[PDB]
Amino acid sequence: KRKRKRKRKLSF
Amino acid sequence: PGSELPQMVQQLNSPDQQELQSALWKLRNIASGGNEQIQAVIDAGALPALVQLLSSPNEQILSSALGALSNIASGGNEQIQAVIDAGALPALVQLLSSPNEQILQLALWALSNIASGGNEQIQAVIDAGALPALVQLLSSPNEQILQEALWALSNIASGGNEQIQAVIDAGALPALVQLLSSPNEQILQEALWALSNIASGGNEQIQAVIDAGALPALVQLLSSPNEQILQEALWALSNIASGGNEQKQAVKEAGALEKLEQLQSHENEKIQKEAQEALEKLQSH
Repeated sequence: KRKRKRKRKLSF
Repeated sequence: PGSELPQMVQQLNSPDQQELQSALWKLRNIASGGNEQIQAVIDAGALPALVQLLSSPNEQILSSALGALSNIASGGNEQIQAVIDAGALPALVQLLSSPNEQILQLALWALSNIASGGNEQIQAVIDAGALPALVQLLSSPNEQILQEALWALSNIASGGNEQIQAVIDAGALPALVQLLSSPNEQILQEALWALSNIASGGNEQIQAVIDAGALPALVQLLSSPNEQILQEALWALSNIASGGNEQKQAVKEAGALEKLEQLQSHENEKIQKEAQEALEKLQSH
């Protein structure tokens, strides 16, 4: 497997 | 109106709470878009005031500022670097010890987004002393805080071998291996995510995963009914099988060949191909 990054945006 | 962004940044110095909350919502709103929107917020000079609001004693003001910084940190690497150059990291690390779970969750969101950037941005998180606080939060009774700490540690483990080794040197592996025993399946999935990213490094980082005793649990998770957990354990094991012959030998000595050859007859075509490729990597030399 590759290295997996994760970004998250907030909706509040 | 582009003129509204400097006025929004100006309202960040407002003595009134609802003016402050309204400007923070607009900034958090704009940073919910693409990099072009985040760049307009940064170019308006919002980062210095946002970093100062991290010292606010008001719970609601601190949350809104953290959410705005979190969304800005979801942009490009040079925009994440602007968050770093504004001095946000020392405050975020301090906020990792806050008894307020809402504040602690938002601080973990911002740090995770910063750790989603390049190796230069991940190393700044390491150099600010985030790792031992993140590792300590793996002992939290709060399952939500536990997930956020796993998200942050996984993104740090997504950088180069130096950043992965820093996660290992901070003593994260024993806590990750113990989390493989979690009955909570979404926590168990995040722990496999972190272990897979760590096992994606060089032979030194792969051997550290083996030395922590992760292989017996990974092999057992190959029989999991949850196909997401099954795949994540399969991905972590196949990363370990990518190492040298000493690394492949430990995988075989853990009994993975029997389960891997069984998984070639799994009802999921995707799992069949991953089990087939893991057996390929296990051929020595």
